[PDB]
Amino acid sequence: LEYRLLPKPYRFSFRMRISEEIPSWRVLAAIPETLHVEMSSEDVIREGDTLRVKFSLLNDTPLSKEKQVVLFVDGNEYSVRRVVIPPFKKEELVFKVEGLKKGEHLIHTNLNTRKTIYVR
Amino acid sequence: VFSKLTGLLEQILHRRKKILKSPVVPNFWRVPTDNDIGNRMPQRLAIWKRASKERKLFKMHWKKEENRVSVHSVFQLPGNSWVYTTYTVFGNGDVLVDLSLIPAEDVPEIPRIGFQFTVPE
Amino acid sequence: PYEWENPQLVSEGTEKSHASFIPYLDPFSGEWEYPEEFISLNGNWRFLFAKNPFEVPEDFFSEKFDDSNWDEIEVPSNWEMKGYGKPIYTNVVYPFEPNPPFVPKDDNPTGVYRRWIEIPEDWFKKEIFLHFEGVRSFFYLWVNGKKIGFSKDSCTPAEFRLTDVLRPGKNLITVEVLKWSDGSYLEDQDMWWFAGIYRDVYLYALPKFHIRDVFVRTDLDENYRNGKIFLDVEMRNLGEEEEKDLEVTLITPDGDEKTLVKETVKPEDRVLSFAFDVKDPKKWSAETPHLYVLKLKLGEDEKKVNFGFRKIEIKDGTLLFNGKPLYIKGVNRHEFDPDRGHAVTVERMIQDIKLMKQHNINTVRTSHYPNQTKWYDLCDYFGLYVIDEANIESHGIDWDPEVTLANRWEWEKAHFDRIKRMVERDKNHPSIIFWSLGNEAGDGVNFEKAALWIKKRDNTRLIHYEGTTRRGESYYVDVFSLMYPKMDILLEYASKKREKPFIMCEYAHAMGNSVGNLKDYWDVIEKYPYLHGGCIWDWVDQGIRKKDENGREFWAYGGDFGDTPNDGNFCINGVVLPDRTPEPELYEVKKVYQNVKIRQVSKDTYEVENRYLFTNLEMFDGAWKIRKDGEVIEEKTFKIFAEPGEKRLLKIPLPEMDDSEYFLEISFSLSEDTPWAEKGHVVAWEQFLLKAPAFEKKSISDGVSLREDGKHLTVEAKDTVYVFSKLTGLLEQILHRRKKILKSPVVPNFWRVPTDNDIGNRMPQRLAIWKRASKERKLFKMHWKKEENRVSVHSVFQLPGNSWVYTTYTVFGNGDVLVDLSLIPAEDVPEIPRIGFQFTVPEEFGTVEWYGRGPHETYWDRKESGLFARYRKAVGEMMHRYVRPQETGNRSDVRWFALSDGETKLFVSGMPQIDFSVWPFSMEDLERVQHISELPERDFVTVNVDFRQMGLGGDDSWGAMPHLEYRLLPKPYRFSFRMRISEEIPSWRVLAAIPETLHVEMSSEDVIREGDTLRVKFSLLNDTPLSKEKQVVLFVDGNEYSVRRVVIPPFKKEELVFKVEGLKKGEHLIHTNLNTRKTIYVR
Amino acid sequence: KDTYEVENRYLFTNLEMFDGAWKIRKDGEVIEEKTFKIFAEPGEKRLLKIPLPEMDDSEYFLEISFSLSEDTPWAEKGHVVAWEQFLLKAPAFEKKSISDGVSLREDGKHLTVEAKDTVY
Amino acid sequence: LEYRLLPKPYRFSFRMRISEEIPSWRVLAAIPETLHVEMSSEDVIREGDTLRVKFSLLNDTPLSKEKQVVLFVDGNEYSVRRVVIPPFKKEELVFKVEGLKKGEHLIHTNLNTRKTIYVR
Ligand SMILES: [Mg+2]
Repeated sequence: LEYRLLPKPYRFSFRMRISEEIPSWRVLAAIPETLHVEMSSEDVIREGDTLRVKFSLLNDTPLSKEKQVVLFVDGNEYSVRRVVIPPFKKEELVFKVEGLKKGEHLIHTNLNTRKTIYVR
Repeated sequence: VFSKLTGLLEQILHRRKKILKSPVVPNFWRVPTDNDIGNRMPQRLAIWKRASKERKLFKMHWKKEENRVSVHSVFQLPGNSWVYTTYTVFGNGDVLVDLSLIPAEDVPEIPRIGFQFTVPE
Repeated sequence: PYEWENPQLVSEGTEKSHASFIPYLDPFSGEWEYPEEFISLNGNWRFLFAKNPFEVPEDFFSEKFDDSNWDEIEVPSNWEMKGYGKPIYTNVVYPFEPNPPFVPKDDNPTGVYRRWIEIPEDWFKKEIFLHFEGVRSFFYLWVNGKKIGFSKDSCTPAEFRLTDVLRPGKNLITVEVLKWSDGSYLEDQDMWWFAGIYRDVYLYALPKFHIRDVFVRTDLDENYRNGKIFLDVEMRNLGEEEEKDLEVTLITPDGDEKTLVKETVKPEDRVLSFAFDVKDPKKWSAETPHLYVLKLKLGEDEKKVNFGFRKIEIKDGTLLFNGKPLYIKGVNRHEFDPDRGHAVTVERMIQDIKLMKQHNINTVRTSHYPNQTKWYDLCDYFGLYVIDEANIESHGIDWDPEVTLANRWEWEKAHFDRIKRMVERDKNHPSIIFWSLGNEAGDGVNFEKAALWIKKRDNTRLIHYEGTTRRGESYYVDVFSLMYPKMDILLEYASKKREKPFIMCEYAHAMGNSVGNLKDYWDVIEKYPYLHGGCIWDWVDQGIRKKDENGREFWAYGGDFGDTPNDGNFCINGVVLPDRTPEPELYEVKKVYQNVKIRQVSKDTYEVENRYLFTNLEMFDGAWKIRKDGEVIEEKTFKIFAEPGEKRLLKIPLPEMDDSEYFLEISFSLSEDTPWAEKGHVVAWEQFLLKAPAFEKKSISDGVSLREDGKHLTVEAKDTVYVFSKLTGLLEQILHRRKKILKSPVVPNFWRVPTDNDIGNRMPQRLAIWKRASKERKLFKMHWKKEENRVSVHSVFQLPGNSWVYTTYTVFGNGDVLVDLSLIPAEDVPEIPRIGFQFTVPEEFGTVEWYGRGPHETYWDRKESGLFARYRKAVGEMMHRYVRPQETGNRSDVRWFALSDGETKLFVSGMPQIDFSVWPFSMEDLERVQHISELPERDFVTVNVDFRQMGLGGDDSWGAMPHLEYRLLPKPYRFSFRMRISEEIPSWRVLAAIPETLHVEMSSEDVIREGDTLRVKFSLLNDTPLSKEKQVVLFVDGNEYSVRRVVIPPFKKEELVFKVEGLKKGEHLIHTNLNTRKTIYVR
Repeated sequence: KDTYEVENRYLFTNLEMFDGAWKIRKDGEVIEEKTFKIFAEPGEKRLLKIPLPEMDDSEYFLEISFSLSEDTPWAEKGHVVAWEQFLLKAPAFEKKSISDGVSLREDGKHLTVEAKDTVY
Repeated sequence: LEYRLLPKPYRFSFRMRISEEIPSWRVLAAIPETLHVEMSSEDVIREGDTLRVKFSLLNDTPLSKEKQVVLFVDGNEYSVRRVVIPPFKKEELVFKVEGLKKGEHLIHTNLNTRKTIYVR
């Protein structure tokens, strides 16, 4: 198993130069490296219901990104998704949160996105 | 030199001198070993051989910046898998070459991921 | 081996495929142009017709041969339509034994054509070519006795260089034409089998050195502002030594001229490729068909091509046209005319396009072969999007991977040649947005390879083949296409991220009276992502004009030419009749395809949405109308500025309104003439109710008399006598001033004459019991009850399937009669086709008026195109002649209708509405006859008054049902209406007053033990003369606990039991919505 | 990146009353300013197309603002009533191989580290 | 909640330079950026039992790393941990896998560590 390419998203890059000498393999051209991100949900819900947290990830940069989107609730790691965004492409995700009791609850990621959610 | 009609990098001239003898093409296949023949790999993974030779160009665009130009080519493949290819050329004559591959929900395992091309002997 | 049995051999001696140059269409004048050096070969040819190839006279191709005694035939034509042989219609099965590549040698209709022609002397310093536009299905060519070669594909041209074998003065052209060939196995379309030289022929000459082919493409920038032009020119030398001058001149839509290229070129075979820039060009669309012109001249060789700047792409699954989301509002069209067959004229082609645009259609699919070059030109010029489709269909050969001709090596080069000869011929037309690989011809390597070739050749257009996408996703197409998918499928598609847009290449099968639930498709397409439209099946019924024994014309279908085997009327799938006469169902298309949407914010305030892609609403003349009880009382013009996408508000001042019923209509029409329609043509409209009416009820003080005898009850009121039968419990006769009004009794009626959709889903078998129950019935009981001002006559009737039906007639002093019907179906009966009465009046009654939807026939699932208004027609024009007679004529949502014999009026109002239809023949007549001609003469008119009739359906016509929400499921149903026989038309808003309350008793155990169950009994008596329909709600402690639906017929008690569960210790309030209350204790 | 949707949320004011301006900032300093007007009735949404320059490895940021065309009883011509900013392009980060050395001297109470003309 | 520092691990770095001129904020000194990893488990187990996958992560680099360690089973995302490794420090993790049936199974991570596991 541990030597087989199972059918999931995959990315891959390399640099090529055609020149009279051999350039330093450690040096590369600088490029931007950040994704644009938006989070969005129902700011509220009824005890028992389900919270739907939507995430848009835009990749304006010239390379394939491979990211692990982690959702935290009240500081504790609740869920994670693996994404592969190709260049000049947006990707949308939905997470489903279950079991929130009455009172306010902190929804945040590992992509600098945060939001207080009320439970009537 | 890129082709609008095949969305492939076709030719590289270096001081008016041809470096390619055939385009740079995504390549998913490998020549079956004795082990591969024994476990019917050529039958089971046939769709990846076809996807190494044929591909539809869905879309193709470019974007210039002061110091670089990006050439994107979106390609659907036998078995209905998508493959994205992005070339960035920089002022200093470097080219970055990226490939994403998004397989279709019902395709079997992949022999190989990578590019293939031919140069003079 | 014979050349006409060998699939690997596709032709011989034919020139390579190239773009169309002849005939040219001049966009500025709209006239057809030809080359100077040009000889037509249209007209009379000596013709010989044989049963097979081996019954042809020997040496028939030789000059010396004597043909003086031969028949003369006109070219172009299909020889079935001239007399020779018979036409054959088959759907899927081949008309010969299927064993590819073999065809019969005993039965294979053959046609030889001879013709002498005069070539001028000055032609031979030039190269001479003989051009067939289309032949079916195979032919050989001889010139001056010598064999030149042969060709196989029925719907792409054939071209032969002759310069060597053709002499000055008189030359002989001899053509043998076989009906069936190996080539036939890929031409198994659902259509007629014909044969013969059925498109033009002609000679032309070109210089030794000449332009062989031209490929012009266009790109647009990211803003869709500036353009580029990409020009391929291919030159061909045939013995020219001297250098020649090449000039390429652009001509704008305005008329301005620019030289792009002027250079000298040494004579050689080469392909020259140019790229030009063009600032702010005028972009081609179906709304705005702006054409440019390329003028090319090499020495004395001159050619012209029409192109338009326009870009088709997919962004994130979405289908864009010049940067805007595109919706394919499309139809499938067979090149077919009733008198000529496939040999269709330019005049008829112009008639078709204008009719399409006039009915808001924007796309045509050439089902299922390339058309005459002139079709695509006219789509360029008038403005229609085109799906061009190669001449490949092998339905009759199984699609199993081993069997299918798509996966056989020996059929490879055939598949390839048919696709390549379409692309190369049409590549320059801006109207063509999608290439289609074929139709119902399986899936395999043979289509895969040909597809990939297209995309490397032409990157500017999207590929489409349903054959592959029906088995799931397919890499080598750009568009996901299914035939007649159900809604669920569309909604499933839309539910997940998709890279490819969804298009229905065939949907809403229009066979007979059909095209149901159209709006319901488009409500889903416009709402959900990745759905971009489709093409209706189809445009024109393939009926052949024929004459019967008496000599009265009828439209002929399968098995009307002793042709066996045949698939009958399965070729009659149109929205127009063969002569282009619209079928009512076209008026629903127009309404659902319209490009303006109007929404009611408030009674006065309306929101207009502009759904065109490239047109401002400022181009259209706005009008609104108000109608009082159906007549106009106010009209006012207006203009509204709205860009593509925008919503704008429209304020309408309303008048003070009396107790009448008011309806607002808002329309848009053409400000000035266009090439396709006149000033005042309507392109969109929408209606809205402003105020419902106030209904009067009048206490009647006048009396009614009653006389019983053995076999008849007789009820006199004013000057109208009603006669009931004690023995058949039916209203038999109405005398009005001693004048008979009925020609047959008033009978309950549950049936309708089966449509093509109904036959397809076995309705006649499944629902047989309702047909029997329309003819037979037992009278169980029958009583009457007089009152001072009225008499009621009740008749209880059991029916086949064991269903009960109650009928109550109340006659009032003022000569009104109320007519009620309850129907209680039996626990194990299937769905009901129709609920309503039927009766016959004399034919004298020849003119009908009505306030409802009109003017044309509407049904439960096809009535959005019905405008509410008053209408007047003769009885003869209250039906529609369907090629196979069927259910027809229904009017929906009618307030009132009146029949008139001049003096006497038979008036019928609803309570508050009915559906009706009038015929000049019996239901039995209409079910019997299969052709329009056979519809008999009758001295009476059948009248149908109906609560409702089940939807038409037509999602397909081989199993699909009407949608659940247009089907009468077996539950209790009631229905009433008022009838009056008087010299004038009375006010439909006024009715006789009657009591309207039920008697009710509730009863239970005043107490019970915790855990037990409370049983609450309800008796409901109906003493009144009408059917009641009530919702009995049980409340406990103020909260809604349960509800029952009841239908009480007149003079009947109904008993109900409710079961209450879970009552805890203590007292509990039980009450209804019928003023019944009771405290219940729980020990 | 080049296309922006403006929404007018004034009850009784057309956006034609205001002077539009857009500015592009390279690593904080500006490099391109343009003025524009936009017709939009209360409620309306209108598109705004901004041609972008070719951009080097720097960090680019757009700013779109509306101001007063002429003086008002409560403020002077040019006063800014509304603005919004957007990231156009992230920057490319350089990493440089350092070849030069660093000395170190330990004593009882101190570690001393020398590099160029700075002691830590 | 979405503007509070809740008690979990956190890292944070910056560059400083004392010089006569202001240097380019985009240019930094290059450093190694990889972790050393080892994965280990019972090469097998009985149906019903619990597999215990151990992961060591050594940080020999001069900056604190923040990593999302993801465990895959048969190519599907099973579990994820968030770690913060300070410089010159090894961290140990244990994952518990439950509900492996009879037959061979592929355990792998997003750190280039794989292993076939058997289930008697
Ligand atoms: Mg029809």
